[PDB]
Amino acid sequence: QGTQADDLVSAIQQNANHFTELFCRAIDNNMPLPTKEIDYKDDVLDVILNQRRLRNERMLSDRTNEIRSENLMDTPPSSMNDALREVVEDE
Amino acid sequence: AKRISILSRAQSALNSLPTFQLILNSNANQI
Repeated sequence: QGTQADDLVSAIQQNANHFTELFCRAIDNNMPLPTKEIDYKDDVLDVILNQRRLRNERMLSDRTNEIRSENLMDTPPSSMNDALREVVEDE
Repeated sequence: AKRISILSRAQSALNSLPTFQLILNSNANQI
């Protein structure tokens, strides 16, 4: 194509222990939603991980809702939501 | 103050924020 690409193969071959975690981060960033639903025939690890994901979503939503309920300066909607998600995911 | 020091400077366009000092005034009886 003509675009410039780093030698990912050589970098993986030299420092593979780091690139395992890098690939896991990249995969977790772009993970499709499951078409199947959780049933009683699923693994215990799968339902534990599903409950952990639902818990993470619920604490994120609860912290965002509490901070919005505070209204700590009573004031740009999109910049407000950006700073809001920034403070919520940090706390 | 951390909630104010994030939601303000990112909207009215690294920062380290120390522990705040409590200053408290009273109008009660003076010993």
